[PDB]
Amino acid sequence: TFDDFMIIAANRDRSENETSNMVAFCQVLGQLSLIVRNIGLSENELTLL
Amino acid sequence: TIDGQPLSLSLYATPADPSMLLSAAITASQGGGDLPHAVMPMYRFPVI
Repeated sequence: TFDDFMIIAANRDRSENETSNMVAFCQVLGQLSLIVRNIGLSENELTLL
Repeated sequence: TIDGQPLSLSLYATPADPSMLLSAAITASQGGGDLPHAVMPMYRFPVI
């Protein structure tokens, strides 16, 4: 979740699977930012869904 | 005709018109902030 992504962040002493899940979270966030800006969703349209 | 060409000409119908493109500036609403809890200071009114 975004909880337990906060805990993987601000460590700088994290394992390889831990930072792998971290990079996975960040790139699913990137896929989200693309999936919203490429079609155009002005948040009254998006938070409804 | 004698060559096989028609006498009554064929139909040339009207193609589709160019449409007008539409967009919309949809709007949202965040409410006002709830006013916090007031704290009594130690200084008088001009200082604070």
